[PDB]
Amino acid sequence: MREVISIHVGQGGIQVGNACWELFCLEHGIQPDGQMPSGDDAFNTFFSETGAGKHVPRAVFLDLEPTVIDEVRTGTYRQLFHPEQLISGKEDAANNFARGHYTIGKEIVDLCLDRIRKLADNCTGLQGFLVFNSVGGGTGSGLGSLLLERLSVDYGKKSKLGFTIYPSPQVSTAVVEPYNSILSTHSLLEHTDVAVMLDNEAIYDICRRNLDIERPTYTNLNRLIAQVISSLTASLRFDGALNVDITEFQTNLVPYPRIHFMLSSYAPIISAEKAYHEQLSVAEITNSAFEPANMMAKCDPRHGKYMACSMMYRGDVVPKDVNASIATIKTKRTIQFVDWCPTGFKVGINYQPPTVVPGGDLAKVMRAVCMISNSTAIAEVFSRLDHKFDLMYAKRAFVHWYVGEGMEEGEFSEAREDLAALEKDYEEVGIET
Amino acid sequence: MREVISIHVGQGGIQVGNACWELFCLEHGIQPDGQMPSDDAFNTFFSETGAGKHVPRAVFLDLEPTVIDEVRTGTYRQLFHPEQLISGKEDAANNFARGHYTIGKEIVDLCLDRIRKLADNCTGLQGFLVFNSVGGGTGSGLGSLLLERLSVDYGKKSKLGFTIYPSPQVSTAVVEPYNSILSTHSLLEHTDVAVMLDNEAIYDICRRNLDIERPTYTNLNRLIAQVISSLTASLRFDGALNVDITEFQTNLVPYPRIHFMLSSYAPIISAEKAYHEQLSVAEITNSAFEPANMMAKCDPRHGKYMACSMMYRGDVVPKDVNASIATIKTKRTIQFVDWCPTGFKVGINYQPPTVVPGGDLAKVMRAVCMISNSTAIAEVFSRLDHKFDLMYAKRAFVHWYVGEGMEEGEFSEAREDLAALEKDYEEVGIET
Amino acid sequence: MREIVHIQGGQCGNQIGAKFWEVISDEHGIDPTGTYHGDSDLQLERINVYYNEATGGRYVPRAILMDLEPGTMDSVRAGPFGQLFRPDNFVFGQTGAGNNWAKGHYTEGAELIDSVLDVVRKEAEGCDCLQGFQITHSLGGGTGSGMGTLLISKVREEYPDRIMETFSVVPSPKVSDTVVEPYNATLSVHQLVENADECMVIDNEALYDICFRTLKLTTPTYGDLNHLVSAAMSGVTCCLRFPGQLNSDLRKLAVNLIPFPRLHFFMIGFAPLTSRGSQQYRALTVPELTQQMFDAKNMMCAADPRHGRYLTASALFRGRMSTKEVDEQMLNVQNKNSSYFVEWIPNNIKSSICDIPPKGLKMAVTFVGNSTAIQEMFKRVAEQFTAMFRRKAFLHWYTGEGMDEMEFTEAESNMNDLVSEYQQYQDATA
Amino acid sequence: MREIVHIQGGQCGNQIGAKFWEVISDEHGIDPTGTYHGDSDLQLERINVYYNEATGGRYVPRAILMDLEPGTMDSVRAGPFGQLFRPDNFVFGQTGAGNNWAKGHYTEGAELIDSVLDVVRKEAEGCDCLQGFQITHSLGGGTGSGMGTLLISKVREEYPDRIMETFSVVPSPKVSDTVVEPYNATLSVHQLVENADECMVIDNEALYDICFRTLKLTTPTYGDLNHLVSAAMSGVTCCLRFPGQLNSDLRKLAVNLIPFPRLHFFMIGFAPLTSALTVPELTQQMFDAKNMMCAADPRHGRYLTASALFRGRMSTKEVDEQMLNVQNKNSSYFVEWIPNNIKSSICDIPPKGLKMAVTFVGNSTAIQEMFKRVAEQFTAMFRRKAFLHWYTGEGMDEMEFTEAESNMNDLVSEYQQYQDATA
Amino acid sequence: YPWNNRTQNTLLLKDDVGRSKPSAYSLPPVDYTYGRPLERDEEGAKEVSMTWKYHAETRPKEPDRDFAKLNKMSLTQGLHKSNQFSDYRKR
Ligand SMILES: Nc1nc2c(ncn2[C@@H]2O[C@H](COP(=O)(O)OP(=O)(O)OP(=O)(O)O)[C@@H](O)[C@H]2O)c(=O)[nH]1
Ligand SMILES: Nc1nc2c(ncn2[C@@H]2O[C@H](COP(=O)(O)OP(=O)(O)OP(=O)(O)O)[C@@H](O)[C@H]2O)c(=O)[nH]1
Ligand SMILES: Nc1nc2c(ncn2[C@@H]2O[C@H](COP(=O)(O)OP(=O)(O)O)[C@@H](O)[C@H]2O)c(=O)[nH]1
Ligand SMILES: Nc1nc2c(ncn2[C@@H]2O[C@H](COP(=O)(O)OP(=O)(O)O)[C@@H](O)[C@H]2O)c(=O)[nH]1
Ligand SMILES: [Mg+2]
Repeated sequence: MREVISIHVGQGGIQVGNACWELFCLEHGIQPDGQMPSGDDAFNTFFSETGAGKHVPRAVFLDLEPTVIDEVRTGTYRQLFHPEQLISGKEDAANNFARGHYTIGKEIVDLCLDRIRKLADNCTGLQGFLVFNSVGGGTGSGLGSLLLERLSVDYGKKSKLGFTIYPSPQVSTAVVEPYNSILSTHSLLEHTDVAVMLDNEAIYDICRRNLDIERPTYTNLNRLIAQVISSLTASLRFDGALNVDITEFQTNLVPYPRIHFMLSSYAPIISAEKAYHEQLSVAEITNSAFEPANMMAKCDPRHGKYMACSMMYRGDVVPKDVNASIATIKTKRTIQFVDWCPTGFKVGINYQPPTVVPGGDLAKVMRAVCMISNSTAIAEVFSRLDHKFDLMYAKRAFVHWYVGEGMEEGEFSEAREDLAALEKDYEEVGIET
Repeated sequence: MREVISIHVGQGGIQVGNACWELFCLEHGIQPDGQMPSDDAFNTFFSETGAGKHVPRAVFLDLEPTVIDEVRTGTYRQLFHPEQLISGKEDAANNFARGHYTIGKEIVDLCLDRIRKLADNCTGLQGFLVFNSVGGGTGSGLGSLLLERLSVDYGKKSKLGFTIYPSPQVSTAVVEPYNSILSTHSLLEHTDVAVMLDNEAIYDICRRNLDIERPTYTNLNRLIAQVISSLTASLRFDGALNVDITEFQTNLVPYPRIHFMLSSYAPIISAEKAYHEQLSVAEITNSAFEPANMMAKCDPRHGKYMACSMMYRGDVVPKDVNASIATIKTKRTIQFVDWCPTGFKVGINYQPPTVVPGGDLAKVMRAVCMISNSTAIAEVFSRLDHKFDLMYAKRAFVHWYVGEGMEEGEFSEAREDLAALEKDYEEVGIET
Repeated sequence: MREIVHIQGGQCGNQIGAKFWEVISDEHGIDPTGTYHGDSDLQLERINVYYNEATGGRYVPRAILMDLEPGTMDSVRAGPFGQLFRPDNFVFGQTGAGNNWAKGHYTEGAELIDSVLDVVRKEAEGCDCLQGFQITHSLGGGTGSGMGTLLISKVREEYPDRIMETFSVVPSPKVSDTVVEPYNATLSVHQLVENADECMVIDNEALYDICFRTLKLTTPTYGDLNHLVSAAMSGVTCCLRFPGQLNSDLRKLAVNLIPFPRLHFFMIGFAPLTSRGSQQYRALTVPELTQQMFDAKNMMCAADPRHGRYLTASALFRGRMSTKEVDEQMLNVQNKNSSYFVEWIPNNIKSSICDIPPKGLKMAVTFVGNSTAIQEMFKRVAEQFTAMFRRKAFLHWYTGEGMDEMEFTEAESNMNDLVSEYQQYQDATA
Repeated sequence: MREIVHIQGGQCGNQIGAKFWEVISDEHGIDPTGTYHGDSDLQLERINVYYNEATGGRYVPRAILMDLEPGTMDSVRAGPFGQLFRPDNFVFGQTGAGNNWAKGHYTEGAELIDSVLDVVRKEAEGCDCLQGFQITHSLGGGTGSGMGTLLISKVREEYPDRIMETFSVVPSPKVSDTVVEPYNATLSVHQLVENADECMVIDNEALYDICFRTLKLTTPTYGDLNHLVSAAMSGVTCCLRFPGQLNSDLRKLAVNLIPFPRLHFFMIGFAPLTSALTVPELTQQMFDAKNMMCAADPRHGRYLTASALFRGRMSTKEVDEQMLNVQNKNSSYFVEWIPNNIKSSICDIPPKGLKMAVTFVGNSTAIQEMFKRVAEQFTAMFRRKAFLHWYTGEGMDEMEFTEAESNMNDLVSEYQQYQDATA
Repeated sequence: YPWNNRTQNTLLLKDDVGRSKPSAYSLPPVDYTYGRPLERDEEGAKEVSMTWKYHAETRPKEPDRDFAKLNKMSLTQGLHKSNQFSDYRKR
């Protein structure tokens, strides 16, 4: 009776989503055709019974640019989603956020809101929400702000989970992405309990250093992301030795109401090649989980102490494997915790192995673990992004378009203190007593 | 519950192991692909998966891919774990300046990363093994720097060093004197113990006994691999008095500064069809002290002995061992010092040494590996110093090193370092 | 007659509760279908203490399951012997506590505690003569601590003349399962100490301490620990339900253990216990039983007995023993640890003999006594709540459910005063 | 009643014990499975002297093996008779001292010695009345020596009322097995003299000759060597377990063998060993015929006193006559100021397989030379600070090192002056 | 066959293009599971205390044939020949 709806917004949000269902669709059994294969009722969290036969996953895709929507409906996944749920616009925002937050999105969020309630009605144990989108896009952000803003007033105490992919510190695809980057930081901070980094720059390395994929494409990154999402939903659809509910997620990873950004890491991830000559012992695997390079965020953990880490375990892992390996985590001196946190470990156990998309690069392994935690080193990205802003604004380059799109001049100024204020919050928190 | 981690660097260091692992693979019985055909002894040099094959925790490093890939294209595709085969792009070309400051550090970070990853897998680390050849630039620069980092990272953990100094007269290198002298200073106070494996002395042993007039680099290697088994044999199998790694450095070094060692091996019977004999230990032991069979071109008789630890492997009984001790002391040609009334550590193992088929060794019911330290060792250093001194007089070959960032003074430092060490050897042997 | 009802809350309550009735049933010879199949008539005499009488001659245990996460109970039904439990005793919510003691103890449980008490009051009137209570709950979690203590607060208000046994798995610092462990423990300790009359604190780590070295089993699992703890408590009332030389009921064990009104903290012990190798070489006797009893590695708490001075000592054997030899065995032991035993009262060790052993063995013992070492547990819990309290870390949640800073300072106060007074008698001299 | 526990440490301690019980185990006819299959009724009457009671009728020795290296424990288990011992009584570390005396005395021992200490009281506490502790150890072996001496010191303080017995094998120049030999031996006596009450020295090199010259066995192995001490062992406690004309508890011999306070080192021997024998054939070999297991030559000095043990039936008159005969014929192998310094006893059940046997125990003043050259080598090593840094960096200083020399140096002189004492 | 980048001989000639790199060691066997599985201890904690098996006792020794008496009843019966003695002993 526990379920959460999925909301997709933007190009990458949809593209990442496609991998999300492919993995999920395979695991619980429902084929692409949707007819249950030739009961357990463990998939009630993601799917809703149609009464007889196939199932309709709780999905709603949204994007103002038609190409992404068109691709899905001509592929092999046409028989799964309800055709009325694909709300698509006519004119793309062209990365002009103000186009999507003032003039265009407003005419489409309603239908986004309308199907929101309807899906809400069917559920019975609505637990939370998920947002899939990026910040370096005009159309994605503008709608992205509206859904959370609107949803926030409609429901309120209902939880919020944040998955947005920030631009990389050195690599990019647009030229004015930083403006979108901070602006989305202007409003999102007032509606989200969790925030996760997915800087695409770090993701590539996992393909080269370990995956040994010489020429990786976007497709590879998306497949991994779905693993992290599925990694988090195991404790919501099966019996676990120590279950953790979505309530106990902001329960431990949010020391203060404001600080809500986290960085994610998953391991192990090996192809068929390397893994053959490995033990995959819990001692080493957890040893790898904290490796400065396995984290999905291009940040230096060594530049700051730790605050609190929550890790989920799956597979045939035995309880005595974790804590014993858990205590050794403290023993290491290179990682120093914050003074006011006597303990920052949260443990999860379950009896389901990890699923691998057929024909992919991932390879089966009995045991796997995912790491999510909040650290004081996140500030650099906002530290690095913020300074890049003054270069853009120093001569108001590109100012002539956003302002006339419906956005007032002062809007940029106000976010500065919000970003500037956020910086001091981190600097003040870390100080020992 | 006893394990060791293998470190091989440089083509000399890399190549030596190849014969080392092949001998090790044959000895334990693991198949070349790693799948057991048709206990727990492998745990000393192998770890479980634990459903399938076994793998040596060997790490291979070098600044040139030419040597590395041949292992990826030699007869041993499978065994070694590919992730640990860290390799560079360019070589230092006997340039300690280039191989120790310019490109070495670009791979120093990764190796330790794999070294630590190897350390955690096991639980009973007694000590590592380090190989290196001083007669090279890439080996010298990487080896010394790697040794420096290891000590600080761990500290008291034991380490064993197997160096190979240049031969007195035959040299494949023309700049060895420059690299070797500096290399001594780095390793003098960063590795606990080391031995001497001068090339020439290796050549003689094969000829006088094996009777082969066509020896190449290949043959020497099996000599290297053979030696390791004699020292390590006590670390894996039953014995009347087993001996461990810790009880090699705590017994052989008189004072902290003097910590070099020397090696020997016998008997070495060629693969003929003669009836041979039984080769009783008492007669085998005599062959372990005669200078000609000595593993290095450092005449023990030219100087004096300090302390010797002997290993007998096979079917030796202690009684034969004890008697052999006195008779050696009885001979006037060998003298033990006034401050070392007893200087023998005896270790007896039970396994008969396994002979790699198709080489030149043979199967012998007995054997011995004599490891002794004597004041005479200064002779090899003495000859090295003179070679170094002559060149620097006119500032030869110095220019190709300074411009690569190596400071100028250190050449004064190392040279005084050897002189300080050379003087130290002289004072120890002074009669009380 | 002279019986008690069973209520378990939170995941911990169900796992032990699922295990607890497992151990009891096999001793009573009743199949999970509720039908008695014992071989000796003695299994029946006190059968009304733990079971009622229903149609068909079958039996059903008197248990009720309470929590704010249904999955905890559902995993109990399908398990073996899970058909014994009364479905009418099942009650659940759908919101989840999030390991928040504020939400459980103020928002949801109070709305959910009505159903349980109503059913709770049912059996209490149903039972011929209630003798006391026994509630197992975990003080380190979210749902268990609040509704467990809140249910404790309500029930006592009607039966002030009854008794209660509190089995709690207190969290030690070596092994941690949540980031809010230091706080939630403190608040619950405030209410328990004012309402709980007899409570047991068990340390999971030590439970690993007993199993790893004594048991020496290759790899314990969650199934393994439950057996031991359930075994210990299951023997608490052992003599009660069977004839014996010196009847020892919950009431009698009450008198001889609690010297002062507030010091209601004890540690339990079970024996014999050892690895497989010791099975066929060790010798079993009252002297053999007792020595294991006093071993510092036997008590299931992280507190070191050598770190404190014992106050009270009561021993619960099982089987047939000669009272005299056990008399000296307890008698002599008091002689060789005078410094570790209370000095202002002589004869501080009790002997209890019930003729019936536990099935599968001939010698067994349950060790329960009072020692000051527990102050180490409370103290180490003392700073952890404080250590993160100075910056108000992770407080905005707690203040977010009708709770303010005023009470928190109170909770810290009582324990700090609680620990001192408990230690105050440590330096007391006659 | 008057039962004795056993504790051993080090490789020498572990291996020897594995056979010693084997020698005893054959004595009372007790199977490795622990079930009784004996013949004599007296066989089961004192078995508590060495065996406890276990469920099912099995009897377990009260022996605990302590070591810092796993080689012995896992090795000893695999052999025959390796199942009788308590699986729980085993205690083992994970490092091994590497023949570093201070390592097993101050650093490694101080952390692990709790386990060995823990087990020690439990066995004793069950004893009806403690009679003594028997400990085997080597002064030339590192790990066992480091922990053994500290155990010896630890035992005495808590139990100042019971008698202690220890075994040491002091290395000699002929058979030298470790360069660190000189240092380890010297400190061993300092604590052994201070703490240990009864100590019996055995020189390894001495064993070889007995087998070569008397046994005449082609190949002497460690296994064969261990047996000789086992035969002498039982003679020490032979009468304590079986009846006889004049029983002799371990305390009686101590009372009748130790004349003074700090002369507590004795030499022992066993007979008969061969490749119809009468009483006289025993006595001649008793004080003669190279049967002494110690390098010291009792003909090189005078005897303080001696004791002889006879097993099997004999007429005490011969026992009295022979003892009197030997004293006169071998005056000067007996000093004037100890008239009639021989102790004797009789038992009626001799070794299994031998009719009449004798074990040598006589306090001989010649043992001074065992300290002498062992002392001699020590100064040579010390003079140049050879191998001194090992102990220096593990908590000890040169100040302690000298203190032993004075104690030993004072030890020899006082012991030497007892040879030249005249009345 | 290995003409250009078509088939496999060694790592050098692979030239992995498009998505990934070809298998090398032996292996992608399609769904073989890597690593030592766990959650296996054999004896259970509940099984620990309840059973507590015992020594079970060994087997005594088997005495040999008694021969002196063997002549006794043999003489009593009335057989004295060597062949007959062969007959009686079996019975
Ligand atoms: N993970 C992942 N991210 C992608 C992929 N493709 C694009 N992105 C992200 O999308 C970000 C930019 O968003 P946009 O390209 O503006 O997409 P949009 O927000 O819908 O706006 P439009 O371009 O107008 O359609 C880039 O910074 C990428 O990080 C992909 O295939 N995988
Ligand atoms: N024992 C032994 N030594 C070898 C063998 N091959 C090379 N060497 C040693 O290698 C030394 C020469 O050093 P280098 O030529 O610089 O080799 P390197 O240290 O790897 O440095 P680079 O050649 O630049 O990679 C010689 O002194 C030899 O002693 C061999 O097959 N056996
Ligand atoms: N022995 C044992 N202890 C458990 C088990 N599951 C949970 N626990 C203990 O319960 C604690 C978690 O408490 P939790 O269930 O979240 O508290 P609740 O939410 O209020 O019921 C952990 O610290 C564990 O020590 C189990 O299966 N066996
Ligand atoms: N009699 C006898 N002596 C032995 C035997 N094995 C070793 N030794 C002696 O023990 C000494 C070394 O002791 P060691 O084995 O290191 O003892 P540990 O390290 O404390 O266990 C040597 O001087 C040997 O003479 C044996 O089987 N029999
Ligand atoms: Mg788009």
